[PDB]
Amino acid sequence: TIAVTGSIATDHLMRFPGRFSEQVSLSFLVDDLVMHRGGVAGNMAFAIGVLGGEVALVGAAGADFADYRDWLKARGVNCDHVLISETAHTARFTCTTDVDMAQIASFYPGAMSEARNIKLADVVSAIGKPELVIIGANDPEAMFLHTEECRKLGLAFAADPSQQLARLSGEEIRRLVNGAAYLFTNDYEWDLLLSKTGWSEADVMAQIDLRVTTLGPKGVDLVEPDGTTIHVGVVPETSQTDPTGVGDAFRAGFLTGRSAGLGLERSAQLGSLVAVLVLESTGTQEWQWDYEAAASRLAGAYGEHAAAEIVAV
Amino acid sequence: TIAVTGSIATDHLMRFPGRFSEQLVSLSFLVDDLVMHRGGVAGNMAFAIGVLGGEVALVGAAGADFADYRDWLKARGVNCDHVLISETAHTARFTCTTDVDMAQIASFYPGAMSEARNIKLADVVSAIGKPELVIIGANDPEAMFLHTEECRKLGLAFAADPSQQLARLSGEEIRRLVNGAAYLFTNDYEWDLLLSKTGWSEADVMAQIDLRVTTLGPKGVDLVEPDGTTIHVGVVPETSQTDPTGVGDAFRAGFLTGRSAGLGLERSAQLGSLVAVLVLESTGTQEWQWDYEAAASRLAGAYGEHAAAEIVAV
Ligand SMILES: Nc1ncnc2c1c(I)cn2[C@@H]1O[C@H](CO)[C@@H](O)[C@H]1O
Ligand SMILES: Nc1ncnc2c1c(I)cn2[C@@H]1O[C@H](CO)[C@@H](O)[C@H]1O
Ligand SMILES: Nc1ncnc2c1c(I)cn2[C@@H]1O[C@H](CO)[C@@H](O)[C@H]1O
Ligand SMILES: Nc1ncnc2c1c(I)cn2[C@@H]1O[C@H](CO)[C@@H](O)[C@H]1O
Ligand code: NA
Ligand code: NA
Repeated sequence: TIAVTGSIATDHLMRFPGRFSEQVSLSFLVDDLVMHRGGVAGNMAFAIGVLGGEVALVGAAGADFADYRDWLKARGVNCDHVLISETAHTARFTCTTDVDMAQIASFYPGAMSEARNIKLADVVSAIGKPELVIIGANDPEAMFLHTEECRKLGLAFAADPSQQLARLSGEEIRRLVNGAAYLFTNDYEWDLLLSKTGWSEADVMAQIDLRVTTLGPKGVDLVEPDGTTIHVGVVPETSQTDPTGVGDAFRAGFLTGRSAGLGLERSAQLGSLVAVLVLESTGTQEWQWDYEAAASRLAGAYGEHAAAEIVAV
Repeated sequence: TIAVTGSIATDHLMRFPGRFSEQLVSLSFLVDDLVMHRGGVAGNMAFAIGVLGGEVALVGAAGADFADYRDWLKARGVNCDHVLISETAHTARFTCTTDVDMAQIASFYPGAMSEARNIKLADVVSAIGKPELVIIGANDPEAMFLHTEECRKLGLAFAADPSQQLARLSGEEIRRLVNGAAYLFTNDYEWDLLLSKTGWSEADVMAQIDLRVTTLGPKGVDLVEPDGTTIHVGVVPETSQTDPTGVGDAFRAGFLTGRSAGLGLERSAQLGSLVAVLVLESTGTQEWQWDYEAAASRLAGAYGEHAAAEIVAV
């Protein structure tokens, strides 16, 4: 029922056992190199499926996507509407993370550029109207066209530009916001969005139903247009390792909770749990779902009643 | 016969259509090119020496994925008999993004390279005679040290070529790699860093080596003898530069091939300059092509018809 649009990628994740704060010819001797499934839509679809949601992945990959497809389908993700390029290869994200969880990365779009040829009308015709479509980081034209299709067909959507906010222009960003049921960013991305669009906090809130702003170690804010604000602190980490995909994980947990009928605070607590589980894994989809560990850490952070309510659904 | 020790790698080379100088931590570069190529300093130098017609043996550590690389190098005359193939590790991986101004941001995962420390140059000598020259290139640090020590004890002339690993090695580690070298190869930044980290002066270094070779990017190369005798060779000017990866390896290979062919220092450096610009004008370090006529033409344009004729003769 949730249609996740955005990048599908292979992540090449490396660990630099030093600090980027020190330091043109930058060279980092890394002590770990692993290749994992990635892309924001891949990550969010994977998490929603693992959590038991009904989710369809809508993006563009290369012909190398068969194993990824099996991996996602095994966890309930509908991959029928993944466009497979006959010529391009699946996008490649390459990232080096340092001791302080800082990151230096490159992204090669490849097949992602063909997402602009996807029509959400076909997905609707094939599996009904989605209850929510996530307009995630993607081919910029695909992001715009997907948002426009949502506006035209009456589909509720979540604006989730994250990684692509730096590459989109102010007008391109303004075109992605109006009418969104949700706006997802981190706090840096929130400030950058405001600065690039020229909009004020109020200008933005007048156009959306809810602003969700993640705050890294300080948790997340959920802000309604009338100023009503819920702050949810983190599920504190105990073995953080790589911050790649943490935002995707939070969005997936949160939206799965909402789809299950939980309130904003409870859904955000679930999102916080999934986010820390990703933070404590290298790959974005390398985390494991343990019901008991989930209940325990949720209870430790938010209370037994909150944990019980969350794990019930 | 030249024995090239150093890294064997797969290079993942990307092009950023912007300037790192502007983005100057959560750096993200949208790149418009991504290609995977054969690399490693020893791979590159051995490949270039083989393409130029030299007798060259590659001595390094790769993973079990090395079969196609092995065929690629053997097809160019390279002896790969003494490449150690790790039973468990994978071939090292270099990942690099180059911007519009040829600046680079890169990561290097050693992997199987770490096992080079298990290689005995005594076996290479026993198998193919004493090498004319052993290149101690960027490698597993312990392998670099042990290779230099084995050259010293077996009486093999060697070239200190630490380049990329100079930042990793400590001052004492660097000092242990220099004494007795027939050649010291660095670029100018690496030269200054070597001096600062070892605490040695220019004179301290020159007292221990037979020749200093310092590349200068667009300003060419200096070849400096211990008595101060200096040859400066300007570049073969580029016309389609694209990626600077492997340019130093290419220069070293052309230069040493010229020396092995009996050319003087200036002529050998002119040949090295040619190979270096050909690599600069290719993406991968071994993606360049040897064209005899284009070589003669650009050599002549840069250095004179007689110099070009002398070089291309050998
Ligand atoms: N510019 C982009 N456009 C689309 N997707 C992007 C990027 C970048 I920068 C990284 N990624 C993907 O985001 C995931 C982590 O959130 C990772 O899995 C990674 O693949
Ligand atoms: N649950 C947690 N507990 C403690 N710190 C957290 C988290 C989470 I989710 C994120 N972080 C910090 O925020 C950045 C990545 O989002 C990184 O800087 C990371 O350290
Ligand atoms: N630290 C290192 N140790 C050994 N080899 C290294 C590095 C680094 I940084 C890059 N390379 C290799 O050098 C080649 C270009 O000269 C490229 O082909 C690349 O594979
Ligand atoms: N043959 C040439 N003609 C002009 N410039 C050259 C060369 C060569 I070999 C190197 N360079 C300069 O060095 C940088 C890469 O090392 C390059 O980015 C460039 O600044
Ligand atoms: Na992660
Ligand atoms: Na190159």
